[PDB]
Amino acid sequence: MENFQKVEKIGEGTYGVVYKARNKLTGEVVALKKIRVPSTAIREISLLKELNHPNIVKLLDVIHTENKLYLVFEFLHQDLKKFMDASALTGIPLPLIKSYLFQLLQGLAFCHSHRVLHRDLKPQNLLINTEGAIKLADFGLARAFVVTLWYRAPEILLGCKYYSTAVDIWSLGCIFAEMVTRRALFPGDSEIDQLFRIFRTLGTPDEVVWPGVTSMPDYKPSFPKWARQDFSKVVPPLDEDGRSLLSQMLHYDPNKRISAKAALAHPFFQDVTKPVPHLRL
Ligand SMILES: N=C(N)NS(=O)(=O)c1ccc(N/C=C2\C(=O)Nc3ccccc32)cc1
Repeated sequence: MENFQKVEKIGEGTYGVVYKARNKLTGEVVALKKIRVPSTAIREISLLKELNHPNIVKLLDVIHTENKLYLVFEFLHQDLKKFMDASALTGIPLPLIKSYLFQLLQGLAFCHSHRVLHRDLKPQNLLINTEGAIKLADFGLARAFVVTLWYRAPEILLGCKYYSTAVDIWSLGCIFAEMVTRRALFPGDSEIDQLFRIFRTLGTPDEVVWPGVTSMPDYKPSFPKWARQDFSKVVPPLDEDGRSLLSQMLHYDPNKRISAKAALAHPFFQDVTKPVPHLRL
């Protein structure tokens, strides 16, 4: 903490405050994260350091000093939330949405193959650079260690404590929809509002569509029954390839919901390219 000249506070996270900081000895600009320490956690984090991929924001150093923890990460200039806001009036071009989504699925497919889950994907954890790359931040901190419930998967909301990599697919599906319509898909303001927002669009799940759902911890027989809506009405004007992919990412049953690896082979990515965005830094 003495070797860093904190420039600005980049924002608070689920596990701590992040600062844009400049390393004194090296001059390099990094993202320093002060974790808000157990032995398990240290080991957890230390595995994440060796998890390298072009679509994962790199964990550079871990500093446990004076019984405090700080994580040093590579720095990217803008998050997807700010870029979306900037493009609110015109929307993000489909060719760019398609490239960002393809890159994110590659990152997830890498993490998921190493049994690492993000568990808290949101536009704010997605970082972009001038070269057209997009990277995931916070990967693996959930395991080792007002909040937005907008991108939370149904199984978490219903009390499943042993969730899987499918939760990340769901969150990504929610971000995919938001980039296309320029409006949050399920903006719930509490857990039950969140749940009901999902039920009102996708229909209240039952044993036909989701076997075992009625035996979930927080499922109540008293849940109102809503019918399912046409996706054509939910995500206009996404073409049929996009909508079919989206429906596979938003399946209720985690076991049925598409994997990141299978998603990469979907017809929607037949014409992917890597356009370079216009970023105002
Ligand atoms: N607020 C500013 N300055 N611009 S911005 O809002 O687009 C913005 C700019 C940079 C970042 N970067 C965040 C991060 C970064 O670079 N690496 C990380 C690793 C872990 C957690 C967060 C980060 C996040 C937001």
